[PDB]
Amino acid sequence: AALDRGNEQLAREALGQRQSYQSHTEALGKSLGEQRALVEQVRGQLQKL
Amino acid sequence: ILELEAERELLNPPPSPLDKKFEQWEEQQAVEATLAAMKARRS
Amino acid sequence: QEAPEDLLERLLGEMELELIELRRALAQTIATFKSTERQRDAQQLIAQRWYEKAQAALDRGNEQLAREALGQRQSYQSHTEALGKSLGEQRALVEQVRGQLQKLERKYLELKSQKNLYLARLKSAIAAQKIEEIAGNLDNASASSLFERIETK
Amino acid sequence: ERKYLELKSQKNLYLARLKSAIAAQKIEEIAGNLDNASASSLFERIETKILELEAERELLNPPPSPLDKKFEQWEEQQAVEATLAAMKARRS
Ligand SMILES: Nc1ncnc2c1ncn2[C@@H]1O[C@H](COP(=O)(O)OP(=O)(O)O)[C@@H](O)[C@H]1O
Ligand SMILES: Nc1ncnc2c1ncn2[C@@H]1O[C@H](COP(=O)(O)OP(=O)(O)O)[C@@H](O)[C@H]1O
Repeated sequence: AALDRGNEQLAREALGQRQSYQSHTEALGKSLGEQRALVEQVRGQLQKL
Repeated sequence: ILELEAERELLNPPPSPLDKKFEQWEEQQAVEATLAAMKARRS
Repeated sequence: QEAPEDLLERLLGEMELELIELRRALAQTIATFKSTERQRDAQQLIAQRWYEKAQAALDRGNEQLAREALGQRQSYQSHTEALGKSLGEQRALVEQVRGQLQKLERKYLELKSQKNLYLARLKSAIAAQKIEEIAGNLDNASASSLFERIETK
Repeated sequence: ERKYLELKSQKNLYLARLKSAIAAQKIEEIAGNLDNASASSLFERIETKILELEAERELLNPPPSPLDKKFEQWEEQQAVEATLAAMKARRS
């Protein structure tokens, strides 16, 4: 709804603004894929001992 | 100060200009795809 | 001459100290390179001021002052050109040196990727050879074997 | 004074090129080319050191003759066959 008045310029700034946050979200998303599987393996060790 | 600036740079080289040139190339469609789709999302 | 296996570890550790020192020395050189570049720009700024200063210097009609200002800058113009060329040779040279360092670092770790392996094969043989002196073959019945030297005792 | 600093603007550079070569030349004595197979390379000087002990320990306790190994397999031939042959006759 930013440019509903016809000010298409504001749209690029908002979209350019989010790409900074989009990169961060993807960075954490992948980082939480590796750690999720690793600890579960560790939990097996404790239950074994 | 300048010594430490380059010394830290060698220990972890920065990305090549091609990487930055392509990184902007990839970002070009990211905004355009959203911006182009934005016109097609409300029309 | 000492034990060759000890030589490798001592020699390899010495090189690693040398390599990092090369990293430091290059860092200082690339800094002065930067400092000289900045110093070059400052000089032309003053000469730029004199030339701009000379533009309005004679607006009253005193053309004489113009020559002094222009004659003044030529001293700075010569210096700027002297540094400009001097920074053309050095700029390309160090970049070649940087290639050497990147080459050694990549190859250096390859040697260390193997040194631990050779130290293992060596000690397996040494310990194994140590066996033949204490027991060897039970039927040896020779002096070398420790048991036989005890059996006769 | 003007000229003095010019020399110091370069001295740090030459000290860098010098140490790159010296360290690089130090490489050819430890590893060089893996196929060198020469005394100079440290690895080869270590590679033979192991091989020496291999044969030296062999002479001090000679290995079994090929006939012994040939017969040792001959004896093992019936050990499995006698059990394997008997296995068919143990369940039939
Ligand atoms: N099957 C065997 N293998 C090795 N040595 C044997 C065997 N049977 C008897 N011997 C005797 O054991 C000795 C082993 O020699 P060794 O102890 O190596 O000599 P040294 O005392 O110089 O070390 C030989 O002199 C040999 O006569
Ligand atoms: N591709 C190769 N490059 C260099 N040396 C090789 C190569 N292939 C085999 N060699 C052998 O490695 C040796 C390297 O010589 P080098 O170790 O420099 O002699 P030195 O022991 O006097 O230093 C040569 O004698 C050569 O026979």
